[PDB]
Amino acid sequence: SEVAHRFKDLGEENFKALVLIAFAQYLQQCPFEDHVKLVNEVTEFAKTCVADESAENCDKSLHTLFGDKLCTVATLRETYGEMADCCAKQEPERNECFLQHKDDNPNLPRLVRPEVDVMCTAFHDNEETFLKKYLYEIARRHPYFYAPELLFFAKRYKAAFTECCQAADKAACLLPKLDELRDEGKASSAKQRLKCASLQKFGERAFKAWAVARLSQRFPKAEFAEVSKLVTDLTKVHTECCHGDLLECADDRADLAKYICENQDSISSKLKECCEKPLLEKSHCIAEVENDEMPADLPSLAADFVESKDVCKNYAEAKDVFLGMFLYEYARRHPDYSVVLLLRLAKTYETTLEKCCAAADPHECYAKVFDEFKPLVEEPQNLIKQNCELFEQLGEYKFQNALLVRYTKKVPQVSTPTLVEVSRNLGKVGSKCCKHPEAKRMPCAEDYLSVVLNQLCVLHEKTPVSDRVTKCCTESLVNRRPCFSALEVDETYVPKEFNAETFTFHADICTLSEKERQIKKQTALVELVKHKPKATKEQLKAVMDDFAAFVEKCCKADDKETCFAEEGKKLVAAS
Repeated sequence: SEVAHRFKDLGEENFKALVLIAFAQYLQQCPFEDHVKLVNEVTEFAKTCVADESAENCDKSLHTLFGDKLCTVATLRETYGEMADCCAKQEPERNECFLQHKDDNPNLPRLVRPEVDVMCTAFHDNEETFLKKYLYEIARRHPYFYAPELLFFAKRYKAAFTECCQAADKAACLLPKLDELRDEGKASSAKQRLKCASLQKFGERAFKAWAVARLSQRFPKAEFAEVSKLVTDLTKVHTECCHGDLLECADDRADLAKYICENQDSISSKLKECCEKPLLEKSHCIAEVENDEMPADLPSLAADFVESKDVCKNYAEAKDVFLGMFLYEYARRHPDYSVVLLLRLAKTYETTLEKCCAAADPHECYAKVFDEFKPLVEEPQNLIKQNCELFEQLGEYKFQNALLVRYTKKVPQVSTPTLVEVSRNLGKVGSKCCKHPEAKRMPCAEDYLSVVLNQLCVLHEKTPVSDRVTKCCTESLVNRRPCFSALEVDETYVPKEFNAETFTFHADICTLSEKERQIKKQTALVELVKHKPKATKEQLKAVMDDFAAFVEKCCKADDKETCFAEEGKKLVAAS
């Protein structure tokens, strides 16, 4: 029934892929072979169902059906914090349990890829199995990956092997395509992780506000009713994907692309090329199409939202409709603002109507709202202008180091591995955004930062250690980035005790690749700051410069290990 409805709509090939992804994300520790085994059973059952929709057992729910297949290879768990057995429950409690057990940082080994020759031989040997392993390793390491987009990655992944495994220089053709795909997947997963956190932690109203603002910037010409309809459909898609309901998410997404391509005249002029592509491409394209041109002569927003005398009445009739219209009007006129800034303005506006419409003369009370926005607009502009200046004189690696010192001082209780990863990711904002013109810099920079800080929040939620992180993460979704910025030095922190091993040698620091050696030095920097949180910019400078010179010296020495040991104590001594 419902299983037949989705098979028919999606076709067997996408169906099988989506079921495999769902299984791997619910049971992240189960081996490849078992999942393949269960997906195949479910698929052939599905076929019996479209043959006779009232046959056997075709009328069960998708939750029930996949729940049962899963529970035949459960295990009664052990490592999930403080958990109960889901497979011992009844729906929808069973499904609820599954979802809350999704692990954002599973203890799985980093995947190192074999020689180009091995991969190609494996691909030509068993193509079906090679491609399913790709889906399975990604899906279990990224439990919130956007399902229909993973299908698009895997289609491109297949395309690279098919073409390059038959070239003169295979490695030279394949690696640049794999490396680019891996980078794309990482950013993709981080954006989606922020969408699910919004729906799950802050609620449906939070997500819908984000979408009203975003789509208004992109489709400035569309009426408000057309915008709202799109927001409503897009919100259903992400609610199903974020809830683990992947088949319907995929199906509903396909439906929205086609509604949109059927109504370009009422939405945007930038949609033609996107709307001629194959299924999976078309949606990927439409999701990232450029902002259309804003309608010519838009009136000032003052008459309707601040000057009029009916403001309080129109608002009180339906507060969220009135605030939604306000966000739509402001956003479509400001493609040069980040979406977090637009939401901050709309919230400032709400706060002022709540206070003023209860005062004795509201008109007088709210007459100057728009004046409150100017400080809020300027803050993000100055920050970015300055950070890009710094980035441009430091270059990426050293910009990263500057941010690492800053954050380790703000929140010194956060683990070192977590701090290094987050600081590195924040520093990539320079490379990604500073190249753009000024009227294009804030959306790029400020919304990217929001994605990276969400990562910090979801990691920290799993094992809390800092009440300052907890506060900035939960007080306000939209004010997260201003909240961390205002933090300085954690005055209550007791400096970490000196540890000699932590600041010792290796001799094999030589022969390490670039990436690895910078990682190694950045870890040492984090620990040095934990040891001496009030050491200045000038003191830290001298010590790093001394370190860099110490390493250069000992890698070309005749007796390297002796140099590392003995020139090491001298470095330690100088302080």
